[PDB]
Amino acid sequence: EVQLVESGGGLVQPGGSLRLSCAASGFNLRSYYMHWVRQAPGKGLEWVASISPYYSYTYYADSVKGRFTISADTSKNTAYLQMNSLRAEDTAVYYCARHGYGAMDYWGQGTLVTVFNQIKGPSVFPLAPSSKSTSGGTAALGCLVKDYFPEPVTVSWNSGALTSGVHTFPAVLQSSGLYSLSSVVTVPSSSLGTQTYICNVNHKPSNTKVDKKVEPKSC
Amino acid sequence: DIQMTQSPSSLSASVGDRVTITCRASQSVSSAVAWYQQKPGKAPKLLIYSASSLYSGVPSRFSGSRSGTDFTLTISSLQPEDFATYYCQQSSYSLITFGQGTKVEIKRTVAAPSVFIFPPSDEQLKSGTASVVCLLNNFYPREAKVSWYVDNALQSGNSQESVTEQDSKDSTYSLSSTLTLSKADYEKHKVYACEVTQGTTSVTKSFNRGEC
Ligand SMILES: [Cl-]
Ligand SMILES: [Cl-]
Ligand SMILES: [Cl-]
Ligand SMILES: [N+]
Ligand code: NA
Ligand code: NA
Ligand code: NA
Ligand code: NA
Ligand code: NA
Repeated sequence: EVQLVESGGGLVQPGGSLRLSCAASGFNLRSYYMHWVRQAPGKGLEWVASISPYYSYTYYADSVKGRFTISADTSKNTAYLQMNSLRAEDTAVYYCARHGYGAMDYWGQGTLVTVFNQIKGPSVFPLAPSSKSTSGGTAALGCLVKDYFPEPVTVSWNSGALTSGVHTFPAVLQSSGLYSLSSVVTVPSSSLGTQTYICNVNHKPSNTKVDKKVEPKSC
Repeated sequence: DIQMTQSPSSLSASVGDRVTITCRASQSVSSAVAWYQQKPGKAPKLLIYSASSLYSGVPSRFSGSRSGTDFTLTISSLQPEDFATYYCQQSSYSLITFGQGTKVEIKRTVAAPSVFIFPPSDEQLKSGTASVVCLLNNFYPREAKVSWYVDNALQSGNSQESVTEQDSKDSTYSLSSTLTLSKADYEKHKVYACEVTQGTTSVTKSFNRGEC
């Protein structure tokens, strides 16, 4: 069975370098064209580079010409993308893919490349449950996760014990150049004040975790 | 150079519906056009190649065609595993271009949101900024007008929205709108209100600064 496994993505600063690998199995890439295609978060597919069999001709998107180099080591059955002079616009999931029929018939799982010019851990503020909460009905509460960089943060509730009714919103890049998001959950109003609700916010880029107990605001 | 203009950017359909997605080339191009399907977190999957050839394993409800410089992907009878994002690809010599994608979402019946407003925390205020959050929980359709009023004055340019993908269980959306003010502006005003409009109904949730 044809398999492609990418590796090598990670965090890097502008002007930095990264080398991605694409390990092929189930076929010999010496007989095929291979491609790198990337996908910025929330956006569409963009072709990056291609390499031909036998002659090893290389082809590149205009925006990466002269900074990226595609190559292959047929003895390791592996393709590579050497990425130098990285810039913010290069942030993306990078796929390697095999050519077929003027298209791409097998794809790897992708590896994430995040170009970052700052590292800042989040501030976490309560979205406190309304005192007007409908008794016998449902109340909403949450955590506002503000001013972090780069992506991502993960949010859980009660260390993963609370999952039903949770909505963690896609992050928004603010005009400040920092991300924010909110995570909310609906619960029975009758549980407010006697059931503990804690949001667990992890930001691995800054090695920061915040746990915030969200209580009704005292009056 | 070559551009593939894909339309529509998104559409809602029901199981059994006939779905048409179009990519318009900016100039004359070869028929080396492929279609992919992609689900969240997953790699694309090849559906069609050479504009109209079905890739093996792909069920026969998928087909592709070409007219002039218009390429079309058709799903004859939409099935539940077909809700996804679709992309066209054009190859001309070495240059490979993709359309910007089409998200195919599921139709369901109308559902009004539960609306909640959240004042800024006292802890945030001491930083000098105030975030006011309005939540629209589990509603359909996605289109909604969310307006902020501060002492009955309509706000513009100081709020942003975020929306979840369709829920896997109930096919609804949820949406947040966050109004961002300086602490000084926040403490100058009293009534904060989020007004949510869909069709013939508006729901406004408010609070008075200081009152609990
Ligand atoms: Cl070359
Ligand atoms: Cl749960
Ligand atoms: Cl304004
Ligand atoms: N006021
Ligand atoms: Na991706
Ligand atoms: Na709050
Ligand atoms: Na996220
Ligand atoms: Na408690
Ligand atoms: Na789209």
